[PDB]
Amino acid sequence: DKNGDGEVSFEE
Repeated sequence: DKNGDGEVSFEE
């Protein structure tokens, strides 16, 4: 998904 930190950060 996209979050910013959750998913290996970096707005993944």
